[PDB]
Amino acid sequence: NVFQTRAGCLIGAEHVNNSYECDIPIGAGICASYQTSQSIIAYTMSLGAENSVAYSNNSIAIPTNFTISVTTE
Amino acid sequence: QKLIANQFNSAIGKIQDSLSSTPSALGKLQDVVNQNAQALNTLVKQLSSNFGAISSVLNDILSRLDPPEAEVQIDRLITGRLQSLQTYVTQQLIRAAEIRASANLAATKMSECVLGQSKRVDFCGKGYHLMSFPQSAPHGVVFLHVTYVPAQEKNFTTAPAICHDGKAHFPREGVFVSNGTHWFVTQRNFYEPQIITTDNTFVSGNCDVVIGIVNNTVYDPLQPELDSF
Amino acid sequence: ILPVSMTKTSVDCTMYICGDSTECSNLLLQYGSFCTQLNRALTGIAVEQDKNTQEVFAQVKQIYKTPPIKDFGGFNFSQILPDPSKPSKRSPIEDLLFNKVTDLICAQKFNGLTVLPPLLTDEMIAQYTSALLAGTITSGWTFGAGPALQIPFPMQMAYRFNGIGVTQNVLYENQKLIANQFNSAIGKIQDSLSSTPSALGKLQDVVNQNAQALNTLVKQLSSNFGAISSVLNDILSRLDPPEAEVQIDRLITGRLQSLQTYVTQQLIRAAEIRASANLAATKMSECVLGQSKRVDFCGKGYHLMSFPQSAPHGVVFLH
Ligand SMILES: *[C@@H]1O[C@H](CO)[C@@H](O)[C@H](O)[C@H]1NC(C)=O
Ligand SMILES: *[C@@H]1O[C@H](CO)[C@@H](O)[C@H](O)[C@H]1NC(C)=O
Ligand SMILES: *[C@@H]1O[C@H](CO)[C@@H](O)[C@H](O)[C@H]1NC(C)=O
Ligand SMILES: *[C@@H]1O[C@H](CO)[C@@H](O)[C@H](O)[C@H]1NC(C)=O
Ligand SMILES: *[C@@H]1O[C@H](CO)[C@@H](O)[C@H](O)[C@H]1NC(C)=O
Repeated sequence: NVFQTRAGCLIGAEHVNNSYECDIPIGAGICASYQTSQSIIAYTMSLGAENSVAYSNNSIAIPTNFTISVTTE
Repeated sequence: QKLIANQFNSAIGKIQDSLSSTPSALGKLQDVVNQNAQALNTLVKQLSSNFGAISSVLNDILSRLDPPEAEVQIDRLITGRLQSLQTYVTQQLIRAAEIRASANLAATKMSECVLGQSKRVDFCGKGYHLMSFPQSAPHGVVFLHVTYVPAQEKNFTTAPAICHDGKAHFPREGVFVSNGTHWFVTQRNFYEPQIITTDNTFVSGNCDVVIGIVNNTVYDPLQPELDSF
Repeated sequence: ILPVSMTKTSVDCTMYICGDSTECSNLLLQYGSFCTQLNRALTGIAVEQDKNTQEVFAQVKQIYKTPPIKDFGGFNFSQILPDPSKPSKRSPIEDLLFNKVTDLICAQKFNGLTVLPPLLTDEMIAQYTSALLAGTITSGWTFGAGPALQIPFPMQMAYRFNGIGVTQNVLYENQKLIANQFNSAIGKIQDSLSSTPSALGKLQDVVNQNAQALNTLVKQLSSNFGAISSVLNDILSRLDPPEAEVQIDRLITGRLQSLQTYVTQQLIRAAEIRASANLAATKMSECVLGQSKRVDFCGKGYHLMSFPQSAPHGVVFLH
């Protein structure tokens, strides 16, 4: 399977029309992954979950609980 | 406090599991060590290259060529070996500058994240920074950034101020919120509703200059003492 | 204005030093692991610049959107929010920054000089910028430290006034004046970038230095370095293999070291851009995702709040 990326010709990876988090970075917004009989797919990067914050001129969101998260660096 | 301690202990245990389940969690350290060995490996492997001379081994050139006739071949290896060593030193200087920048960042994080509590957002981990705990790691440091992440939000109808007696009341600290019918004042970062008093709010002039104000009662704390009298 | 990314160039000795010259090729492999090292050095830079962009802009895993009706108590973000009309979903300021930064890269590309495209193409870099903008207006300083909690933008600004020691009543009385000052200041930024082009010099210099180093790396193949000629098929067509061996070698060591210097300059340049990208990432974390008390960090004055803007190979903060 032949796909034409702006980074070059990609052979062996089918070009799906979906969008996922970048698994293997190809370039020019295209990232490849191993997903569904499973194959290697080449998609456009999904920058994140599409969500609009319910903004309003008289609406505020205030947390009621919390999480003490210990990240590592 | 009990919930916070339980969340803290669970988060620390998850850090142990995350580092255990994910060995690559330390790629930033392993890469540095790998880079060093690779440069050292490259520096050793150059001595197996003759750089245009007859052979890489010097005893070989000196045991089968004449001293003034092996002169040029000796020099070719000297140029190539010293240029290869010049490259390695320059790479090490590049990489030492990178590590020095990372070490300065680590020293800064230790000064601010550990020895204090930094308001610098996303500096000491993602969230509102509480504290940090350093950990010695091979040729590096691992910070456990204990952060306060708000979790369960709730939409409230808010208001910039409260016009009680023809004069605007603004929250002394926090915001004004309403559960739909009653108005409360609460902290910005945690829903703790409080009755709007003159102690939770200050006053600034009349109440027709701020846009978005809503008429509501500001409960004067000492008025019930008037009723007692 | 802060440089963030750099042109992801990638050399190939066995075509740069000499193409269609097998005798040079095995002479190269006699030199050893110089060139597997150089491709390693430059792919290390190329991954680094992909990671520079990924850490300045991808501070959010959620792509936020402003409400379709854009009222914010009087603040006009139309000059920084992306245009739904233009094909490129960039703000007029972003468009202005792009038109103020200037095929020539293909020229060096012809000479064994690949220019890998950045992983985050400029339209998705703009999406991060739009996401950071939409989060900063709708949520404020909160979406960068957990969930995106909506808040009236004037209420958020009123808080940011409270952050600098100015009680929020000052805003609510002067909200119309603040909004007018805000919109006027944004408009002046548009004019300032339009009128003064050198404004983006910090970005243009980076691009210029990239091309200059690439330009120099191409002008070196036109130098014989002390050999009979600079062209290799010339030396191979008018000298013997055991005789051209020395002249071929002279061009190899000369071209190889010129490659060494360019890689060293790129490593210096990548380190400088790494420092600027870390500074840009820090400013995005503190100036944008929060409100920093660090004096003169997020602009001259008491920092209220900031706006990122994607620019070619960099980011522009409106403080
Ligand atoms: C309130 O918040 C919820 C969850 O984010 C959202 O789905 C809902 O539409 C919001 N409603 C209003 C009126 O803001
Ligand atoms: C609002 O909250 C108060 C408790 O502080 C409660 O008594 C009242 O019934 C609530 N009204 C609503 C549902 O808005
Ligand atoms: C916000 O806008 C609505 C109209 O959409 C208006 O009815 C309401 O009173 C306003 N509240 C404010 C100013 O917060
Ligand atoms: C509050 O009272 C005023 C009169 O003092 C009235 O004009 C207004 O509509 C009322 N509503 C508000 C501002 O909450
Ligand atoms: C901002 O002002 C421009 C005119 O300069 C206008 O076209 C646009 O609709 C305004 N947008 C907002 C959000 O007020």
